[PDB]
Amino acid sequence: SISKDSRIAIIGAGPAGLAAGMYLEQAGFHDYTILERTDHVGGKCHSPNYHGRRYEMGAIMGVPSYDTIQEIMDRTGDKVDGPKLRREFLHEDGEIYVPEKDPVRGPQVMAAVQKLGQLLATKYQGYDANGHYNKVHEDLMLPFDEFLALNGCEAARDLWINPFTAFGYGHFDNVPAAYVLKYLDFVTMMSFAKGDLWTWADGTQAMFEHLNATLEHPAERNVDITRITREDGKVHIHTTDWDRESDVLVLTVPLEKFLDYSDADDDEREYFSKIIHQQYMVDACLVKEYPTISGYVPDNMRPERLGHVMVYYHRWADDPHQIITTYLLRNHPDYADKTQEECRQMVLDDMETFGHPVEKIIEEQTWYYFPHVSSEDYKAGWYEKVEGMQGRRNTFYAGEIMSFGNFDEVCHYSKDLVTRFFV
Ligand SMILES: Cc1cc2nc3c(=O)[nH]c(=O)nc-3n(C[C@H](O)[C@H](O)[C@H](O)COP(=O)(O)OP(=O)(O)OC[C@H]3O[C@@H](n4cnc5c(N)ncnc54)[C@H](O)[C@@H]3O)c2cc1C
Ligand code: NA
Ligand code: NA
Repeated sequence: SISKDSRIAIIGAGPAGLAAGMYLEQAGFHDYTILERTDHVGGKCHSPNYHGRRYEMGAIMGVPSYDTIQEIMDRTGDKVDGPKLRREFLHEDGEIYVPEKDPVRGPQVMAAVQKLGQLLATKYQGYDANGHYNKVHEDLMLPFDEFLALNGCEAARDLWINPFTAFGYGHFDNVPAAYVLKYLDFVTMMSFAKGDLWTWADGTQAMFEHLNATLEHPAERNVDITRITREDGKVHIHTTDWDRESDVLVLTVPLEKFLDYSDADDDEREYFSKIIHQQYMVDACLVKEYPTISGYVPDNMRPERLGHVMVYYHRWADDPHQIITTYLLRNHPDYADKTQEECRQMVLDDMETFGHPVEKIIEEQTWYYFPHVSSEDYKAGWYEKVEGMQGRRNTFYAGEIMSFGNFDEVCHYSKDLVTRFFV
């Protein structure tokens, strides 16, 4: 419903921004500009170099159901060519164990997982749609454990938790079911269970670097946007080097932060102020005693264990002097934030306990991760409001908050945005 001569400003050159550009271009919208704050593209798909190979400070993997990412690879020529993923399970004291062989718990999990699968296919059909503009069943608005409890499927959490909480998405005691099941829909959960997982030799960042290259208008980098105002039916953007006018604004950046440099209206302030995010910290480590496999720590995914390492990534199996990244969470609604100080010490103390002591941390990042809203705010209609606001003063809303904090979900949402409002 937008004219092709519309000047479109895309904020953010992560997967969501780059995809917005790709799919606008492909629909015949050629006057777009992507504005990126940093000197690089890919956002949280971030793959730096060390000793001739790239490691992952962010996203690592996908599943075969990453249809939109497949479309992106078709465009760039990239292939799923990374090292195969495999894992073991550790207790908080470093003891290796196999949860699948628990005689009492094992059959409980498998019963719940099967019952849930059947409920998802029928009672909750539609749960798995990208975005939240299609209003989900009320049960899905509850925290994941409450959702499970209502259906007698509590034991399902043992399977679902490992690719969720450890991957920094937070805890089932509070994170609403709708987020969990849009990412870990039954097919995706199964793909994780089987280990049918994509990785990239040159990192997840590589294909978005290449996507950028294939664009008619690659991202403008190092753009320090100080002001956006939206009067007279136009979008005026002010940076450090220039101020310029566009017709349409497309946001793939943190929307609560956008409040601080925009003429945000009453609804934007009110609703974007409700956004909560995860403080997810990655440390890239040189280790003595190199693992021979990646490790998960369900024990350390309990809220009572916030700040502890929940998982570590074994990437290059052939070189014991390569990077092993560790993952912990710094926040939870029921607790005060953990300091970077105390969490870094837990990285040292946890890895030594696991038998993989750290010689060096060469890089650390706490990421702005998984923007979402509370079960109450979800129930109160958050996305009915925000999706209802779409196109208001030529501003459109996208990125992680409108879908989910994964790179297929955001790209798929960007694709559909063009379908929903532009064509
Ligand atoms: C440790 C880790 C593990 C992950 N694991 C997976 C996984 O297994 N599978 C998966 O699918 N995803 C995974 N992800 C999530 C995935 O990387 C993100 O969901 C994805 O990058 C989202 O893309 P986005 O563009 O929507 O936001 P982002 O990736 O955060 O990119 C946003 C962009 O906007 C820019 N920006 C922000 N503010 C401004 C400003 N005001 N002005 C201009 N530009 C701005 C940023 O610099 C950035 O480039 C992981 C991420 C991390 C950190
Ligand atoms: Na299992
Ligand atoms: Na999905």
